[PDB]
Amino acid sequence: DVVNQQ
Amino acid sequence: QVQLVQSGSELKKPGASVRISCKASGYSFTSLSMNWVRQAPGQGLEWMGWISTKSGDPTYAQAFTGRFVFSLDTSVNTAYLQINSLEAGDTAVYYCARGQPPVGWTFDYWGQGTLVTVSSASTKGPSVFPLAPSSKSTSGGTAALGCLVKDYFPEPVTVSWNSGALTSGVHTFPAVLQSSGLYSLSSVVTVPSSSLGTQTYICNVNHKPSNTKVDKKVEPP
Amino acid sequence: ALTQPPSASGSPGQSVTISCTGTSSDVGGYNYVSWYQQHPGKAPKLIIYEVSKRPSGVPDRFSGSKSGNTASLTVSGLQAEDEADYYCSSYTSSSTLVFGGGTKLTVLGQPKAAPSVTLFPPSSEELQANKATLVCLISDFYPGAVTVAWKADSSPVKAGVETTTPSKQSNNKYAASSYLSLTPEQWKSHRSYSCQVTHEGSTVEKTVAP
Ligand SMILES: [Cl-]
Repeated sequence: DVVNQQ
Repeated sequence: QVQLVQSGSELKKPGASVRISCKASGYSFTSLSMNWVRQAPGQGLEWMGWISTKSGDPTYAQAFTGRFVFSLDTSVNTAYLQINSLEAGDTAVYYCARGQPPVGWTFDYWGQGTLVTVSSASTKGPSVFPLAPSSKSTSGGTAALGCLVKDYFPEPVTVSWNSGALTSGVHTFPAVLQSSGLYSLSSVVTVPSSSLGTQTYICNVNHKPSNTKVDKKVEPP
Repeated sequence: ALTQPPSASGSPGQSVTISCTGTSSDVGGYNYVSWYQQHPGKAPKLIIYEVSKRPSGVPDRFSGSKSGNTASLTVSGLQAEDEADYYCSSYTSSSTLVFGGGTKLTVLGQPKAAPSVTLFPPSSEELQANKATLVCLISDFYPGAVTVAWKADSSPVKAGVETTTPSKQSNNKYAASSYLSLTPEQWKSHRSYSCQVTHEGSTVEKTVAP
């Protein structure tokens, strides 16, 4: 669920 | 090693713009995101947002939309923060901070920070005065010599002795802010009283906001 | 947005624990809580990530955990170098990062130490520019409270006096500086100028003369 900043 | 090196401190007037660079070395720049963090003097860290080095897309924190632009020049492995329409409350140290894999919400490497001072007041480079020890003052084994860095604006100043070769016994003191609005600071190094007459001592005073560096030789009284 | 107590304290060798309270939408929702240590005027340094993990070079003296909506950093075996500000951070369900306000950790037990005082007279060069300044440098005192008085000959002086507030040194002792601005005739017209630093009722005095 945690968005990948890249 | 992984390293983030930021541009020098700057003074800017209200409504002006400023661009701070964060040059990455030691890893594949486009492989990891870059975050920006602000720290107002005496205050805490605030996250400003992040930029993807793969797409170039920026994402801004709610408090930092509109006047803040994250950008990149990948050909020189550099991330840029531009602040437009500068306000008094923008005065802060800005850090670039790399996003650790796999998602980038941990900051493993940080730039050294850049002090942006927003003020209408004019820049003023320091006047540097060498402080020689009196003969009586060298009567004990050691002597304390120094440099007065007087009437500058804005922060910061860095002081070294003999281009960084002499660091032991060096005490550089935090600046005083005078009613006039200008800063002054002092740096002192204690040396053997036997070495005056033989060893040369030079204070190097750097004031990047005015891009001025002075080296004074502390001579005899 | 994350709530940390403003300070923390412990004696050398003992433990300190610092709390960081968020919500179910950050600390309580995810495992991306970080702790950063910051010495004055230096960049923050990662010491804990993903709630309990340590980056390369950080000893296990530093540990992190969380329960419910509150994360906690424990520094065991406290040493003087641990004196610093500590910031927590967490990911949010809004895909943002939030910081705590920071906790200043002080290491206690340091003994009383009197100030060392160096006092410089105005230089020839400064005088030449009609800009004499007496420089009084105060260092290595503890606790971090001092009062400074300036004396012209035998009488008090208070105009053109600038004194910093004490700041922590890199050895957790304290330093300050005081400046007496004069004019060249103010300077030469007296017999001696003095800087007197009082600390816990006791005074260290320095005097210079033209
Ligand atoms: Cl250690």
